Amino acid sequence: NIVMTQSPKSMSMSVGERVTLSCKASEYVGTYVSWYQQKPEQSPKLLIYGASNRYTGVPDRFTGSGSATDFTLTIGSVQAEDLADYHCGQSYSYPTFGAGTKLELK
Amino acid sequence: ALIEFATVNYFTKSQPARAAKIDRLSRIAFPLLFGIFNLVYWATYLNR
Amino acid sequence: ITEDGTLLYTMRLTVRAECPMHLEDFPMDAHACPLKFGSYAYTRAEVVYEWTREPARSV
Amino acid sequence: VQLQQSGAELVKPGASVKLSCTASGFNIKDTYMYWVKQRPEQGLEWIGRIDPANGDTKYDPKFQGKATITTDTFSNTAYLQLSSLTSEDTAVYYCARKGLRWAMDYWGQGTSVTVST
Repeated sequence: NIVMTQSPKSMSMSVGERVTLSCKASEYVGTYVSWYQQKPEQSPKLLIYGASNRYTGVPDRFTGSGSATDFTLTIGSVQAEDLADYHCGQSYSYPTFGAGTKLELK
Repeated sequence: ALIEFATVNYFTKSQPARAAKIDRLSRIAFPLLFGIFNLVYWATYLNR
Repeated sequence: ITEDGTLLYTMRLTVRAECPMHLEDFPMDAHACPLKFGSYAYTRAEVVYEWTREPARSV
Repeated sequence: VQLQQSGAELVKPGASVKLSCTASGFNIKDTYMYWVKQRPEQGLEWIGRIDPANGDTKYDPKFQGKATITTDTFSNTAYLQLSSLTSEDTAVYYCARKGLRWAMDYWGQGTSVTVST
């Protein structure tokens, strides 16, 4: 069973600053870590399929960074509709998701 | 080992005390050093 | 040839690949012999490859 | 392309619920069909997947026997039946199809089940 420790648990950040989230896998997952953006009261939407490959319709302010275990999601100029959860889920084995990070504004 | 024997033979019949001393010392100095080297080699190459 | 067009095409190969080795821990070394296969004359915009089961259960 | 789930269910503890997921815009024989649960304000959890071309279904070890996943290729539907359920699985159930790099690109909408008396 592969577990994905996603960090941090909940962060608060202002508009227009660069932000980074980390997703450390227990075992090996080559580049099969996907990042989903789940807004409240809606269904999760795939942002980054594979490591560092944006899905069709995703702005260029999202960038992925892949490795064997550690993966990173960097957002650049953060807008006002990016207040949602951000789950990381591997697919190298049977898919197991992370706990997610409740993004906040302050 | 060969160099130690050569030194022993060079000092023999002139200073036999030093020859016997270094021979009785090399009867203990070589095996302990080889054991230490074996331990170090195997330990540092099996830990990786 | 399945009735809906889904094809299946298997071959029996004997691949002699290259496994670059760093023999600096000989003979207590560990290797990772790769096997890379891709498409020729067909770029990503035309033919994309994908494993058929969970990537841990394909090979 | 467009996954239409069922509506919310209000089921008594100890019964069986069968949630449906109709795929419109493609054939389910081409891709897999993953079922995901999500407790309120918690992380996503995998239930099981099904290969609609064969019927090969894999489940999470803690969801084996409790849930079952069947299909219907004629109407392009995926069914998830919870055999025996307690009062704890009052979560939101999503239906998703596998994407390009084994991601789940298209998700459903969620049938928020409710277990009470």
